[PDB]
Amino acid sequence: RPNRLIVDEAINEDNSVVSLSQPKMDELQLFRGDTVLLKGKKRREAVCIVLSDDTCSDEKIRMNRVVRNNLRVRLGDVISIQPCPDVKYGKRIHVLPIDDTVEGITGNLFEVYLKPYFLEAYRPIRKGDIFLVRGGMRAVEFKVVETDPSPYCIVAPDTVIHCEGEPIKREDEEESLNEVGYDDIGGCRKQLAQIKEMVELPLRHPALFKAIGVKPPRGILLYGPPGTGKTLIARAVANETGAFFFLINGPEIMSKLAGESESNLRKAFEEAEKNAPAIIFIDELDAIAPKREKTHGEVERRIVSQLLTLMDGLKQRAHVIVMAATNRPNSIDPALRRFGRFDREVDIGIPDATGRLEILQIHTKNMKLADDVDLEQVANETHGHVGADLAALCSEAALQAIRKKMDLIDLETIDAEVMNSLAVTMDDFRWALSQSNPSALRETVVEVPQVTWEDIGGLEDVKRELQELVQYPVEHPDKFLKFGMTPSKGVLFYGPPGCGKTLLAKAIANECQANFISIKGPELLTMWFGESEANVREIFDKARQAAPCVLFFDELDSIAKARGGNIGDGGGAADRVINQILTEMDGMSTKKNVFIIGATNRPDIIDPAILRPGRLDQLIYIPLPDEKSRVAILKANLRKSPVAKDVDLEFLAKMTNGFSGADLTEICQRACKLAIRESIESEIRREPEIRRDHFEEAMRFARRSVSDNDIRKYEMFAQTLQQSRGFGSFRFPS
Amino acid sequence: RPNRLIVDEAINEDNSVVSLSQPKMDELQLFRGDTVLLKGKKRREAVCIVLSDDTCSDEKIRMNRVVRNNLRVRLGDVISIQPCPDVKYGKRIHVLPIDDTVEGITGNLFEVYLKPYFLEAYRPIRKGDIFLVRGGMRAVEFKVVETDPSPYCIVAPDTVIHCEGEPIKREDEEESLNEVGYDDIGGCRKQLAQIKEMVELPLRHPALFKAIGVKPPRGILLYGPPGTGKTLIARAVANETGAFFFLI
Ligand SMILES: Nc1ncnc2c1ncn2[C@@H]1O[C@H](COP(=O)(O)OP(=O)(O)OP(=O)(O)O)[C@@H](O)[C@H]1O
Ligand SMILES: Nc1ncnc2c1ncn2[C@@H]1O[C@H](COP(=O)(O)OP(=O)(O)O)[C@@H](O)[C@H]1O
Ligand SMILES: Nc1ncnc2c1ncn2[C@@H]1O[C@H](COP(=O)(O)OP(=O)(O)O)[C@@H](O)[C@H]1O
Ligand SMILES: [K+]
Ligand SMILES: [K+]
Ligand SMILES: [Mg+2]
Ligand SMILES: [Mg+2]
Repeated sequence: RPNRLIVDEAINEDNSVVSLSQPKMDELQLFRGDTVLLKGKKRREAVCIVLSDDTCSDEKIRMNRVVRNNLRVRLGDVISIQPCPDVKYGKRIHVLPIDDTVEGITGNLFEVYLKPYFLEAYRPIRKGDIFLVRGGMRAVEFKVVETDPSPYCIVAPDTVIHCEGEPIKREDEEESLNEVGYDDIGGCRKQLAQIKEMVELPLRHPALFKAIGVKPPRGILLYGPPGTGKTLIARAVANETGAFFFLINGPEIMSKLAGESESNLRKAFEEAEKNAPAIIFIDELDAIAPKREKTHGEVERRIVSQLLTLMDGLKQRAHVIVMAATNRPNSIDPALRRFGRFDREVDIGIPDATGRLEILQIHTKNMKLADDVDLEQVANETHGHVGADLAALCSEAALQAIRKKMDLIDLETIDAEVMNSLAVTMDDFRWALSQSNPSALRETVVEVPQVTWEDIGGLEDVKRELQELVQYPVEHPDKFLKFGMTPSKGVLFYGPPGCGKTLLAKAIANECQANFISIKGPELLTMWFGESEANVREIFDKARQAAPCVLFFDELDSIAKARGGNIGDGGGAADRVINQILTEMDGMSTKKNVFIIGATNRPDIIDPAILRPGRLDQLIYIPLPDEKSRVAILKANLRKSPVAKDVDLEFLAKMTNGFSGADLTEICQRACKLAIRESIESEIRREPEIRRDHFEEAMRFARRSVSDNDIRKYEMFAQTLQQSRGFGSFRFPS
Repeated sequence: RPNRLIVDEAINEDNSVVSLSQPKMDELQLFRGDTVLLKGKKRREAVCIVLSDDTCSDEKIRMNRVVRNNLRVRLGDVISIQPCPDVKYGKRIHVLPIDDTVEGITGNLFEVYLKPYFLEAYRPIRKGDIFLVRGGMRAVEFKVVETDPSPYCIVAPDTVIHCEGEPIKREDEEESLNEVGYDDIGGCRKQLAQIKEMVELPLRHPALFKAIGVKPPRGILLYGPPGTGKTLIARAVANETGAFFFLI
């Protein structure tokens, strides 16, 4: 039906633009830039202009938070189209701010909020419409009080907008439009989508679970390092679904004697029961319910048991979802993670560069920036930053922007024009990057890598084999069932140092857009020296929760070398950490699409048990890079560096016969550093590109890292493992 | 504007010397050793001689703790210049110590505190000026009670300074001038500068964070081995910014 649509979140941040689809417009006969009168629930309605985009489905309309709240509806609700009958332009339109959103800032609101928002933008306005505008490092809401030319109008440049004063009191059943929402979360698409899925039916459709009886998820546990926005995500979900958000703070619960703690837990659960669909959020769950063995007080044990029995009592269809955030997935009572109490677990995790960019764009939307703030350069060099680190960085830059113009124009309830006249310059961000101190620097990176097959030259057979083991079971799961045969879940790269094993693993992960986890030799040696091989389990857990994933074990022979050679020190090839890796590999399913890649420069000293079937059964030799791979190395290292066009990198890759990838990396690490040095000397004497002479000067110090004997040994190993037997003449008779 | 400056900490420990910059003096037409009448907040004012130094910026004036407290202002505040119209020398100038800063030490204060401080040093004096002097392994404050030749004067060698007795009670809204400050901290430039940065906007500009909404630092943790003056540094920052220091 043309008068029945479903609400979705708007991609853009436009105040009064709704996105639809061309097939929907086909049955509506509407233009690209016309206006319609959308009628919402509770008799309310608004006027908005439509837009065309292909992201939404045929019968889905995208609306932003402010227009969605104007219609008194939420995501997924039913909204008609009802095109507006072309109401003429407005004349006076009186608008006033809301008292709560204007408190603290006073002055003339025309040149700062009203005029820039209404400049060169014909935005429809109704009597009951309230609109939010971002400026002066704030988000302020304005409500229209009256409109002389009919209740509907369209803002014209000559319209004399009036703002007398006396801000209106906040209404009864209208919520703040800038507190929390899905658009306040940065790049948590997978996790936020998971939470939306688990939470949609229990809360948006409560009577369904009083009439069907299927058990919905009752306990969701958000876990991840601190500062990743778990509380923010829970608040956003509760606000968007409209369910009553009850917040339980771990420290606040545990700061109240030995009485009121239990009373407060019980009262929170009863209040959530008495108040319709609700989300109970228990922030810092490990403060309330840690491992009951490590507790050394009776009241703590009673707190944990009371939480357990409250969670068990929330097995009925009371429409109360209990959410909990912890930084300790393994330091909360295991009895909480059982079925019926906290069944679902969501790992928030570190934001990637895209997520960091999204968070930075969210935190800087109200702030007036400059033109030089890239906001993507910082997002690429904020490694190890959780969203809280990024918020701290943004606030630090903004504060230093205020620390440069601090007492020039006095900020004595201060005027709006001076507030709007601020700017943050990119060098402030580059300053804060050196004063950042990321919290999650020492955290396992789980991200789809940016290495593609372009960054790798040659290795055509290796690329083919890798995509046979990874790309086929992922992108063609129809096979491996028709033929009834599981994909191999592991491969062992072997070859000389510096030949692209890491890049091959990253590129195969990126081709399937799979997560990539790298476990380097120092980490295996850390587990071996400290006898903390139990952490191997955790690594595989991270791989399983991040599926599809490539779990890469670089220099898998590190422990074997640390023990000596092939024998080692008296003992055999088995060690505790590689034994744990074997155990964890046997415990995977091949249906998780977790692929293990081990790399070793010394396949001779590797434990043979890891080469057995059901393990890294395929061995791939990664040889010394051929000339095409050398050209790729040179191009990849030289990209991001201004290099002269006359350099014959193809020629450069011809006498680098037995050179490894690290050899050419050092070749530019020297030529390009000579260029830097020449720049500095010429700048000293005076006060653009890596020339051919720089590359000749660097090649004058070119040495092969891997000797001929080592290459001979690698070739011998490859022969004895790949030359097979004399079965090349086999043929079925007739 | 010639009548709008920003306060900074004084490099030297001189009691009544303020440091400025030559470009600032260019628009003021003042000599190297002349006197000016600096007017502070809350209607208070004092008289002081200026000095030239290149460390401060063009529009920054350096003042020490005692003269800054005489103007009822703190670091970074707005102070005008208003050069003094060359008031003649004083005649009697009666000064008396404050009761709290003199308790425990008694006797004649002329040869120990007054005369050495006023010997070969023409220091301007106002009626409301209170000045601190270091001697006898102590730091003692003296407040002027009266001045016969106009409220402003300049101390002359032949001036008969009078100290009768009866020390004045400590006033209501005036703090002790020798408790804690930035000049009581030794060689913590980096750390003290960091703390000043994080603390300046939240405390000196409170209404800014009721009108902008950017999150300022709410928790600062000073850590280091014992005896490094963390409590001293915190007390100094609180005293200099004027915010209420609550000690737990
Ligand atoms: N085939 C290749 N394609 C792209 N880059 C390569 C290739 N071979 C080597 N390199 C270059 O080698 C450098 C790093 O080598 P890499 O980490 O892949 O080696 P490796 O085979 O894992 O050996 P090692 O264990 O000795 O570090 C990078 O500069 C990379 O560009
Ligand atoms: N994913 C995110 N997107 C946007 N902002 C974030 C994100 N994560 C953290 N922040 C910022 O960090 C601040 C604190 O995050 P917080 O909710 O305490 O983390 P957690 O929920 O993991 O304890 C929030 O005010 C928010 O502004
Ligand atoms: N950096 C410093 N500058 C000047 N005096 C100091 C300094 N550090 C310590 N002191 C002297 O040491 C005494 C005790 O220092 P204290 O404040 O207890 O150290 P902390 O603050 O680290 O506990 C103070 O009375 C002070 O006189
Ligand atoms: K929060
Ligand atoms: K102390
Ligand atoms: Mg939390
Ligand atoms: Mg490797």
